[PDB]
Amino acid sequence: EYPTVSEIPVGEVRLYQIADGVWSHIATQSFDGAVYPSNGLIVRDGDELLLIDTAWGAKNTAALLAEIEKQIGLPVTRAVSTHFHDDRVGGVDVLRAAGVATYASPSTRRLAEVEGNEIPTHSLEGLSSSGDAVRFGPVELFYPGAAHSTDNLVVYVPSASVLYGGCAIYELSRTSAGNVADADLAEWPTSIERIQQHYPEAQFVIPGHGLPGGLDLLKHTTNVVKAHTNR
Ligand SMILES: O=C(N[C@H](c1ccccc1O)P(=O)(O)O)c1cc2ccccc2s1
Ligand SMILES: [Zn+2]
Ligand SMILES: [Zn+2]
Ligand SMILES: [Zn+2]
Repeated sequence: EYPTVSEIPVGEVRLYQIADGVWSHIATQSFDGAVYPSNGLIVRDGDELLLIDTAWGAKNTAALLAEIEKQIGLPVTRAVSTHFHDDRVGGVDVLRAAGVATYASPSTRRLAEVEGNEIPTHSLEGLSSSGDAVRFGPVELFYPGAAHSTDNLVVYVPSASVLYGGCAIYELSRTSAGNVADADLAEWPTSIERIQQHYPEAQFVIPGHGLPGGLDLLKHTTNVVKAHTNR
């Protein structure tokens, strides 16, 4: 049922309802000659929506807003980017122009600026040390420690037991690390264990790219990371 890379024409955005008031958004980026899927999250909060992550690029993010208006019809009032790379912040300027208040940790904003990427407007306090958590509308934001990037956040929806791992969590079909240029390989397994410790009740786990599963995705990611460490 979950849309896969091949089932989404490039440039389009699909929404997948995970639970009451919780969707993922799925988009594609054809880069270096190959096609990659990417996930973000949408969480209802009363009569408004919280967006987690852009759809990787201005045109994709414009299509995301159009699909949200078409299928859900509630306004996106805030957005959080979970780390500084273009698959999370590319499209922030589109969100800002549409009147969405954009947020990231101060570490993410700084890294995005250094990279020349788009920079969310607001700074999320209370997330600077591993293990820190804060509530943000209908979600909890959690900084597990450095992993895929030093600034990566994860997002938990307590009403639905949905854990969105972003790019710190790999889908099961990804058995090699790929590009990890900004990762902390040494800390990544420890950061994953903090996620497990904090969200042992999670029933759905959404990776940054590809198919959702359960908490098994965490130990799978640790296995991939450790194998890459010993490469
Ligand atoms: O989007 C992916 N990389 C992200 C990325 C790459 C380059 C520049 C910016 C950027 O944000 P990332 O490293 O997540 O930030 C990938 C997704 C998939 C999916 C399946 C198999 C391999 C890959 S590689
Ligand atoms: Zn990244
Ligand atoms: Zn504002
Ligand atoms: Zn990613």
